[PDB]
Amino acid sequence: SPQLEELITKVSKAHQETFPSLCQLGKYTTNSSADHRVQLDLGLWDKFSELATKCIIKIVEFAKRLPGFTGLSIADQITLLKAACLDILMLRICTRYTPEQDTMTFSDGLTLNRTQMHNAGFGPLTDLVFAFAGQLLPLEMDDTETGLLSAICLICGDRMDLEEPEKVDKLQEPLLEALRLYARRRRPSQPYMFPRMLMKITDLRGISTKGAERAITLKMEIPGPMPPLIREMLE
Ligand SMILES: CCCCCCCCCCCCO[C@H]1O[C@H](CO)[C@@H](O[C@H]2O[C@H](CO)[C@@H](O)[C@H](O)[C@H]2O)[C@H](O)[C@H]1O
Ligand SMILES: CC1(C)CCC(C)(C)c2cc(C(=O)/C=C/c3ccc(C(=O)O)cc3)ccc21
Repeated sequence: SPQLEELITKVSKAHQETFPSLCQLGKYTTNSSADHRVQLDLGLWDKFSELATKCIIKIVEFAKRLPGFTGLSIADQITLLKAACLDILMLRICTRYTPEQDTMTFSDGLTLNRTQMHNAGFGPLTDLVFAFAGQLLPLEMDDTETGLLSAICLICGDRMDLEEPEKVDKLQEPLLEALRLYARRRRPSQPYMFPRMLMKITDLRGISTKGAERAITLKMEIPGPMPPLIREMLE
């Protein structure tokens, strides 16, 4: 129980220090391709892809602050990150959804409307991502819960080509315990919150699978290769 309490705050702090809250950010806008959907606005793609690269690095930084992660083999660390990074990217942007404005906000404050998200590369996946974001709102998750959920998504023993899946399973166990404890303590009158959060991982996997599919078609729309850390994620 003291050890579990420390795990909660280690993960929470790792999340917050690699992922500013919507409240913390100085929002700004762009007038690029703001009012009609097009196949791709390359200026929006360039900026979005640069921001995704930076957030990938931040997810690696987050991962390495999770207790036990750096005790996994370097191969397993890489395997886990490649399997989960798109999921965590999508969860991250969807936690920065402002429903009143139908916008999402990136880590530098860039705030895009739905049409600009489409035009930045989401394309035919845009409305499904926004729907996921919409359906996260009734959970009213806080940063600690988002951080713990992200950690549970990453540290999972089912990933293909893991060398030591039992070791990964044992690292996941206390994260599950921590999220249940935290979530029930915070909102004891809503006991379905923990299982609803866990089921969002499945939903997330669905949309990340579609995101990988979208990456294949986007690759045909852009004039060069995707940034190298994005290619690492997608392989
Ligand atoms: C699954 C997708 C990827 C799979 C594994 C790929 C892992 C690659 C991540 C290692 C990145 C190398 O990390 C090394 O260079 C980074 C970029 O100059 C530095 O990154 C630094 O600058 C960034 C600015 O872009 C900041 O947001 C980081 O917080 C900061 O640490 C790191 O401080 C340094 O340790
Ligand atoms: C694979 C690739 C590049 C192309 C296919 C699509 C458009 C579906 C896609 C979507 C995402 C994503 O949802 C989330 C991106 C993201 C970028 C930056 C921030 C942040 O600044 O905090 C947080 C989140 C990330 C990557 C990609």
